[PDB]
Amino acid sequence: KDTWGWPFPSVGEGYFSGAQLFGVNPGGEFRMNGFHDGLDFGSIDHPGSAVHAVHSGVVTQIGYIAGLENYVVVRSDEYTFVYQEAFSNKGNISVKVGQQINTGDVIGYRDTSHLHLGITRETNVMKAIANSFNNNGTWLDPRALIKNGIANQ
Ligand SMILES: [Zn+2]
Repeated sequence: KDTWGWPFPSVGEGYFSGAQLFGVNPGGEFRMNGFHDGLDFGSIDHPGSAVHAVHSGVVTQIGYIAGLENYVVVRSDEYTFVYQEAFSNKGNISVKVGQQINTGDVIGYRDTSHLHLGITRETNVMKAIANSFNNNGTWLDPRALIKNGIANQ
């Protein structure tokens, strides 16, 4: 019941650079509006191969949009989770649309320099993605969410 976990559980929370953190941070000025709509887990700072689901849900979408590259969308009762940029091709994704997943289940295998994790209450993922650079409450801080979720389970 509402379990949470980190995507690379041997590292757990670990540490993030200014650029990797959610929101508007020193080091993130290179992005539009200086806003980062997710949390980046680098292969250096958060080592590991298998990307573990941070929360239970159902896989609603697997697609490709340059920038997100290959991505997986998982929807729970309250949240939409986007796992993006980790997978150099769709063959690196382990799950299929319609699949019920539990916290810790492998989404796929990261073979790029990072996973970007995005979390939103928005149900229309494309609309949320249209707000990738807008600090308007669409996207939530995954670090704070996972941390609080783990503490409260
Ligand atoms: Zn990112």
